[PDB]
Amino acid sequence: PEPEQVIKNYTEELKVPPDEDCIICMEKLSTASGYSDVTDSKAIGSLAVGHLTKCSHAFHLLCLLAMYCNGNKDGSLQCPSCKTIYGEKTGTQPQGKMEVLRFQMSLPGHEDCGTILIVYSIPHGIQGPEHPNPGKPFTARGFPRQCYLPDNAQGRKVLELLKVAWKRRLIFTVGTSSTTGETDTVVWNEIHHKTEMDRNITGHGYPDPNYLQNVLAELAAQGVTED
Ligand SMILES: [Zn+2]
Ligand SMILES: [Zn+2]
Repeated sequence: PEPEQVIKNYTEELKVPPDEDCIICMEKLSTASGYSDVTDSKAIGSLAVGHLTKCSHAFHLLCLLAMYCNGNKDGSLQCPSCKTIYGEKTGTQPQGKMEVLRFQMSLPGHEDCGTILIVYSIPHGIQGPEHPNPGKPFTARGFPRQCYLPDNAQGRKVLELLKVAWKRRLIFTVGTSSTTGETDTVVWNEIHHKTEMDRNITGHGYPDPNYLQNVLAELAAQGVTED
């Protein structure tokens, strides 16, 4: 869908604008969109105002359009105030593969069950239209990347949700490495994984009693919920 149709699809226009601020541009809703000076459109003027259809938060429609055009344009929208997701949120994960293995040995802190191994393999390539620099190379460092879950009821639920996030292209993105500063490289995208069975190697791994709770919250923040 066209960007302006996304905004209209998920908003109900307000006849008279309230006094409160648009928190995207921090101008009153009754005045022109604060991003009217750098955002052009066809069917959305600088005065148009609406509220999202599920959380009733209100914005200049032209600010919502500018927000949407700064992200990847997959037809989904996320409310900047309450983070409610409209449509199916997807991401810019490059092509690769995701392999799942299991073994009977226990992770530290999960002596009562076996272990799930997830192996992600993403090669280098050419950036697509959704990426920072379309048509330019991107690198991919340190693949295959191996990740571990306990093979209990909660870990198996995380596994199934990770498969959804993978299908929605949400696990990796192309950006700059927080570790090395390198730009235009494949990096993790907001869903943290355990890459060490033993946290003594790097400081991060198992045991970690809060990990499954925390990764479930990260999946949910990206619209990947138990439903
Ligand atoms: Zn605004
Ligand atoms: Zn909202």
